[PDB]
Amino acid sequence: APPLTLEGIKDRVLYVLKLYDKIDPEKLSVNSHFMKDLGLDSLDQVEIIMAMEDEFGFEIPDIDAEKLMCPQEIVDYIADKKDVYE
Amino acid sequence: LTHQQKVLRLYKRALRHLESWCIHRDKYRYFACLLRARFDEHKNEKDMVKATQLLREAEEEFWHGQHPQPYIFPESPGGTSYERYECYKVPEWCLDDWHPSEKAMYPDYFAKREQWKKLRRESWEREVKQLQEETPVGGPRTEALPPARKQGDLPPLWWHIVTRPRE
Amino acid sequence: TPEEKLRLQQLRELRRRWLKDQELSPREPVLPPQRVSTYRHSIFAFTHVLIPVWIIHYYLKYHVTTKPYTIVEKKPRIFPGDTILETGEV
Amino acid sequence: GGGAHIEPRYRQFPQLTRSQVIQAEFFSATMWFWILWRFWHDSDAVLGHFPYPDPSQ
Amino acid sequence: HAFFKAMLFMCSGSIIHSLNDEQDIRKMGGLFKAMPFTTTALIVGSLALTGMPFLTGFYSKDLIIEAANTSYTNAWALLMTLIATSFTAIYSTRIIFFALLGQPRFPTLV
Amino acid sequence: TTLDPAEYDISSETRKAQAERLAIRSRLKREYQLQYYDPSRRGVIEDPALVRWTYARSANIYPNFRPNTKTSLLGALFGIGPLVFWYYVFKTDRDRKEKLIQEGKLDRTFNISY
Amino acid sequence: ASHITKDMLPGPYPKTPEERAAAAKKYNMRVEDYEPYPDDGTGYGDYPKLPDRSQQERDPWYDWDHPDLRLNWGEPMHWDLDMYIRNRVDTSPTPVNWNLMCKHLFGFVAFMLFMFWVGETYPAYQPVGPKQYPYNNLYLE
Amino acid sequence: MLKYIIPTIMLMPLTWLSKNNMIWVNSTAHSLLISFTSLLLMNQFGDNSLNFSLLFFSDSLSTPLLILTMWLLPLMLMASQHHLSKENLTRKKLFITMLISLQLFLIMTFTAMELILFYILFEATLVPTLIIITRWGNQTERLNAGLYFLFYTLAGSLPLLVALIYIQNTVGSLNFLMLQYWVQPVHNSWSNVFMWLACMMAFMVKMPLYGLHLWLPKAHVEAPIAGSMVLAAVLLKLGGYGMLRITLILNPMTDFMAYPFIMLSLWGMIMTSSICLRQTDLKSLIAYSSVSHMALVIVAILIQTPWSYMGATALMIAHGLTSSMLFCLANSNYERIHSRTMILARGLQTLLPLMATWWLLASLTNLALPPTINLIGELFVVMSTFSWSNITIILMGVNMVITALYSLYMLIMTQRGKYTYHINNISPSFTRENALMSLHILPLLLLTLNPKIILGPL
Amino acid sequence: MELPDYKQWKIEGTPLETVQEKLAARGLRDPWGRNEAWRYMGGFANNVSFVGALLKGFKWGFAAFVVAIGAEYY
Repeated sequence: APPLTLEGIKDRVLYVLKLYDKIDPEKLSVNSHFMKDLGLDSLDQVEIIMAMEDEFGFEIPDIDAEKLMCPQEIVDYIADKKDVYE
Repeated sequence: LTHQQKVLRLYKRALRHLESWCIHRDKYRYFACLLRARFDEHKNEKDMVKATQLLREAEEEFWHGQHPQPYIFPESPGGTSYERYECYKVPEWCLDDWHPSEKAMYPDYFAKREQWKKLRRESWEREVKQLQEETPVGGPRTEALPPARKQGDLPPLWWHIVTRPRE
Repeated sequence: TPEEKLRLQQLRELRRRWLKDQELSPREPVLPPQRVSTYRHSIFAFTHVLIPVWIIHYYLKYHVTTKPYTIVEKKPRIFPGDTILETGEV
Repeated sequence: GGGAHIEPRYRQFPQLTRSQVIQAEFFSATMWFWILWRFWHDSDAVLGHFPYPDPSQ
Repeated sequence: HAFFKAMLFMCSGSIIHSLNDEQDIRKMGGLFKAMPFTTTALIVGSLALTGMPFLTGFYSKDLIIEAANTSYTNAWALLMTLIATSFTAIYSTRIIFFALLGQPRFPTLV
Repeated sequence: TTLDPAEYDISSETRKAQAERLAIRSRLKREYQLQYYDPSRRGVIEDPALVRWTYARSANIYPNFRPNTKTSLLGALFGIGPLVFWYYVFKTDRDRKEKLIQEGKLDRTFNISY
Repeated sequence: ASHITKDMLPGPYPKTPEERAAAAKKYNMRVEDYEPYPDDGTGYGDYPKLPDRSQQERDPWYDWDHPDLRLNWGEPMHWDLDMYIRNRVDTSPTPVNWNLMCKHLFGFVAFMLFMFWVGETYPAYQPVGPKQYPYNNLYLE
Repeated sequence: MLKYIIPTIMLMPLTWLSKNNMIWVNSTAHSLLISFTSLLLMNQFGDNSLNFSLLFFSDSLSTPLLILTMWLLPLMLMASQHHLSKENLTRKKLFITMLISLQLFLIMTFTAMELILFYILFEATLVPTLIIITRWGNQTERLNAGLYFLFYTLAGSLPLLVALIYIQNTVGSLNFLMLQYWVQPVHNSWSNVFMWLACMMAFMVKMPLYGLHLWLPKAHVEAPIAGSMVLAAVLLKLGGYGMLRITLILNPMTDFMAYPFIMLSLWGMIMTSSICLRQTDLKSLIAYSSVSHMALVIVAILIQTPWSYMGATALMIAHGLTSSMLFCLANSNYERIHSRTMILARGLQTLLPLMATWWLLASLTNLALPPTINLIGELFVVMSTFSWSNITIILMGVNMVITALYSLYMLIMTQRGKYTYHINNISPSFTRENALMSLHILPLLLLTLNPKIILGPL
Repeated sequence: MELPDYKQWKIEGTPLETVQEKLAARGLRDPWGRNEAWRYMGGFANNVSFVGALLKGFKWGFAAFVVAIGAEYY
């Protein structure tokens, strides 16, 4: 019964950037590409969505790792999975 | 499955099976870097058996004590109410035979139906022409060129392009 | 990954483009078409229960005198003694 | 959707409708009044006991 | 007994729709997160399921375990029935201690 | 308990040139998707993995068959096997049951059925 | 209607590399652990050269399976090995056999020795002498 | 039959006499009109007995069984028209005439007044069935199956003639079943084994034992246009009932050697239904259901003493209506997907919603849900062979267990989805597809109100 | 709409978050602690109690229990 729009997904992804103490509110909004300050190998590829593992966290399969480098490419196909915006 | 992402698929579940074992919220969170501390022991070294003993002894203490009926994220391969939306199930393109006075309803949806089929009915002069060229003989996975060099139409058209929405 | 940068930006121009077409209510496109066309609690309630009790009684009083066994009622389970008799007890 | 009479939240504790709590507190009173006949008056075992019937000779 | 769980399924049926799905004893929180009425209905039937201090089936439960008082039983039967009554108590506070006690932990958009 | 089921093992570098077994199934899938997408099909694809699954199970067992073994002559322990045993039971009843029925009585007065 | 490589033949040593695959791509170049040698137990008419049996087994459980249809719903092209027991049979559990389930009922098997006794409430034990004497003593007086 | 044969032969110079495509509507019109006349003089009374006219009828007095034989020619013409309408009218006139020519001999059979009139009409079939098997099938293994249908039925039935002619000149004459008042008993000898055995074995070849059932999943698997003689071949199997006419009398006292027919057909019952749960051909799935709970009557006839004839008669026309419709459920849903492989027809129950009820109310008659004609039949057989020996509740109970898991396995294979393929399968189960699927359950649950019509003498 | 604007939580109470103080001899240190402390703080320290929760405070525990008793009583 509750609908959703696309202005909420832009904030929550952006908020958990600020919720992490490793990342300042001085990085770019949609595309810092993770490598800008992403480190190192492990724990900068799966830990970066380990906060959304609790929040959104619909089991997030093995393909979701290397697509998630582009931080806008995360925002792309969450709308495809959960039957979202128009 | 490369050795680079061999630990990573084990790293996602090492914390995931842990949170089904806690009772508080901070009990998991106080153990966060504590679980990371054993994982941060071998940081940067070789790729041989020198470092495979991180993994060759990770069978014990991970499979030993592995998730006594863990959390399952109910919309998943397993878990309850995962594939449940099936009484509707969206039978797309069941609209062939009607014997109308049943095609009276939705006059605009049936108007828009015949419009989209031109991409479906006419793309084989273009998409199948390069499909014998872009695929050399029998190569691996059959995605096309991702714009198809002028207009990707689609190749997956339209069964993956207009597929079933969930509700 | 450099490959799917060109991919999946046109997929939203195909999937959500169809899903743009999919949400469809212009001018309420159910026609239906043709045709036309609390307090009571009076005719809804009286039609339901009151009529069969007239029916089902009629196959009951006209039935005990026909079948050589009616309903097979038990005894009165009395302690003392009065009722329709006369017998008394201490 | 159609009516947003109970709004979604971001963990700010959406409250009650200020009438549900009246029916809520009414049915804790009806059961702890109903402890009346649990004590007053009903004991553990109203039977009477035997005073160790040893002298049977 | 027929008045117990058709209440109690339906009592918790308001909860599963309230988070829209989890039906897990994990990831719940405490009792009063704008849940005044049904938590009051939970603490009646789960107190009935403790073993009836003065509640509904006290005239069914107590009169049978004290009908097995004087009996020619297995003598391992009373060592199996009356021990099971103690296990019925930790049924009660378990759903209290995970769904009706703790700090609110579950994914957001309440 | 049925079974182990061997969910992790070793590699690297036991026969590293084993790859492009996916090239078989990618060839099939490129054959299938090009077959499956078309504007006018109106009907199933043959897919003879089913055809070789029925016809090698329905027929082609008796033209295969030779009685060269004794594990196909094992069937006398399975075909005529239990059928011997059911005869042994049923003639011990209806004979021990019979003598008690004639010599002496066992049933009561109200046994009209039967 | 396909007649060439319709099914198997009396194998399984009729130049096995020619079978998989002329068609029926069970093996790639007859070294794939599914070359049509597996006539396990000759003399049975069941499973000839047969792009078929004793191949790895126990259960296409239809999990994530993201290539495409892959598993059991969505129908990949040529992967049928043995079926009709595999649309209802799954994978490995946690521990292993340690058959404690028969040991679970063994607790009452020891308490079948408690079925020999009685459960009289009044009095207790008094199991060492003949003072117990279950039934009555003398007559009227 | 005064004249039931005489109107139903007059159906035959009506078909070729007609015009063009009117030949379907002209035949089905008049063929329904016999169903009043079939009921009309029959079902009379009733206490010892109705000898009917002459040497041509004993009216099928205590075993009705014949009204069901007359539904079918106006049931199969509406079924056969699905894939027949590509041939010539000169052969379309043929396939209606031999089908009537099969109903002609069945009408003088089941009544037959004799035992030697029975045999020559018991064998007067198998010529018009074989024409429907060999011509008008699908791809091959028709022709060997055309020969397996012979040479079991015909190898067994020739030692009837050696024994029936032997009786005709031994004790009076067999010509009447009512000159069978004088019957000498048949004791234990070494020639009287074979007199019993040759007279019995030709009936076993049609209603099968566990052995010699090898022709039954041959003719039914490879089968005409839409079950068109397969509906007939299920009646013809239960039209080998005549063991009820013979063995009640005419060697009455040989139960001494019933035991190799009991144990073979009582253990075979628990196995030949168990051997079908791994079938992959859908029409061969039903073809073994027809083996199992038909062979329950073979342990219900040889065990005498009714409360079994209460049930053994009700089981002959229990799946006379059930197993007919299951073939009609599979003669449909093959016109749309051109395979009988049960794997392939998935993705269903969304596409054709109206026929979901036709699956279930078929398969709810094998579960058999006691107020039907089915568990009034089995529960007289169960309460009969209990009184033979108590141990027979075990095998017959596990018979009830496995067929519960067996019938649902055909239902539940259609409750799946996503269909993966199939630009075809559009046709939303047209008016004919539900009409010939009806008139099966509409008499099947109707007769459960007063099923005193379905009973022996008894 | 945008209710979780940052610099809002900023750990001040939530005694669960003194466990990050406990690892000062260990050290991780900074990232991150504001996830589990989303709704740990706020007015969410209500956190219903011991047997008084199933008593519901023993609120009407003897309310009309003594108020009814009693008159007449002669």
